Amino acid sequence: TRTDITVNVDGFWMLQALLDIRHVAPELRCRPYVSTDSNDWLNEHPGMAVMREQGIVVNDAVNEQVAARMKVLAAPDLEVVALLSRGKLLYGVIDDENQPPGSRDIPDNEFRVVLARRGQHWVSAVRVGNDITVDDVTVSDSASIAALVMDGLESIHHADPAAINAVNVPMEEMLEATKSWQESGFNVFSGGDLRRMGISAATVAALGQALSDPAAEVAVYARQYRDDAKGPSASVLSLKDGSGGRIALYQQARTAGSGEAWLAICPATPQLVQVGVKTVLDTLPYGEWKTHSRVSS
Amino acid sequence: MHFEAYPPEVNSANIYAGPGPDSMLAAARAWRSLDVEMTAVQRSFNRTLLSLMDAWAGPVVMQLMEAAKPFVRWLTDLCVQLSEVERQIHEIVRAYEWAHHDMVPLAQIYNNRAERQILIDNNALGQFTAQIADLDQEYDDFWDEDGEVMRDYRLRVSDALSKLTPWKAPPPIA
Amino acid sequence: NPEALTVAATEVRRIRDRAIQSDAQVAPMTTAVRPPAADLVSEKAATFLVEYARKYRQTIAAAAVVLEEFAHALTTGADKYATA
Repeated sequence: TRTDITVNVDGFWMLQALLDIRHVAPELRCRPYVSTDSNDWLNEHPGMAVMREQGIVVNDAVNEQVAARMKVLAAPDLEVVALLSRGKLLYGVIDDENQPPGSRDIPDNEFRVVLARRGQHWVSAVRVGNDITVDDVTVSDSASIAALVMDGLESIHHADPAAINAVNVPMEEMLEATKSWQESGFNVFSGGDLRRMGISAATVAALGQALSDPAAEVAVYARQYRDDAKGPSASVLSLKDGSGGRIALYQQARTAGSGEAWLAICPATPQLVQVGVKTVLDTLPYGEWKTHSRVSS
Repeated sequence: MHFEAYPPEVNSANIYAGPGPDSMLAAARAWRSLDVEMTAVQRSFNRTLLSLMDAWAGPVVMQLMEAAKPFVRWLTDLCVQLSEVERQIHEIVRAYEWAHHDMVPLAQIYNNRAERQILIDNNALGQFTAQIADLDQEYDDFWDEDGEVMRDYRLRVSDALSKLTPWKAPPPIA
Repeated sequence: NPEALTVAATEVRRIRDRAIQSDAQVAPMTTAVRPPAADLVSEKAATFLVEYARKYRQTIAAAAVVLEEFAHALTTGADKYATA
């Protein structure tokens, strides 16, 4: 019926310890596992018993399918991350003085999804609050990923695509202008600089609202691993729901000769979102995303 | 235990604070002096016994020798144990120096967090997000690294202490 | 030969005095060990070594008792055989 599994942070750590996994995606925000000379020093304590009752652990051994999924998370060829939030996305930041150093908490308004692919196997790990749910997820094309993302976001908040003319603007100029605009709190009156860049008034308004007071946000990006090394996708897709509708922000991939990068400011229309996901996957450092593997020889 | 239960700030700050190895080194010196003196003590005792055995060599003296045998053995064993203490203390100080050296400097951690925060402040358009994640992975790597360092530190110290065996009460001479 | 037992008793007491003196003069160093850092491992090592020092001191005290009783016995044997 259902193959999904749910554990808290410590339960995930016990899975790591049993399967000898040093670390997983940082977005899941677990604590590392360092193997000592004894693994009986985490013992059998009740966190383990709960997992014994859920069929997650049989005897002292982890469930086989679950162990396989955790294997996928442990050393993926490809990672695809989405950070979702109700309201402004804080990217993991909880502003509190009582937050401990290296806190494994995440903001209450936030939850993160990690799709890992090892070989041909796709595994989902969803972090909401203190809970992590691991399961099998089916992925084929950029569009399917975009579908998963859109479902996740629409579940937080429902928004129609903003009505604006899609436009490409120079990346660093846009960064500087936006950084100056952020000082005024993205007031539409202070958006003269962005209007000078050739961005439409409607776009500056919808973006101003989306940056000033978003209803929901999503950040989608990928990671690729080869041998000892790794690299991030050069582009990040950002969805932001403003009172003037939902906006998609993603950079177009650079030329073979490079020289500069472009930022695409678009409506959230499904076509343009498929485009955004596709560009994110195509900005990965090693080869094509779908068929790639971290083993060279 | 498992020191990865704690963040890099804790393990690094912990290993970098404190008075240092000096008081251990001093102790080592002291334990060496003991090792010397007691060896002399041993050598004198056994000489004294022999002297007695040479002076009388009657059944009474042999009885005394038999009576004092367990204490002689005990004194010997005591010297053997004494010779170990300096050695193991220095092994421990070594372990500490290596833990102190291999640990991730606080400044690298601080730098990591600071860079992360700078990226956050500039992230309104969301394009620094993957880099932020990278910085988080580096922080987790510091976490793990400090974990391993403290593991090895613990193991070395444990191995050294295991070689210092409990002092035993001297037997009566009788 | 009583005088031999007397001599041996004297030597035994000297030996005892040496053991006691050596224990005493380095006691301040062995029991003063501090943890080099604030971590649990350093603390464990320092505490162990301090306790080890203290227990050693106890052991030496006991050995001094044994030696003093031995010397007393030698003196007693000396008097016993000298009167004879």
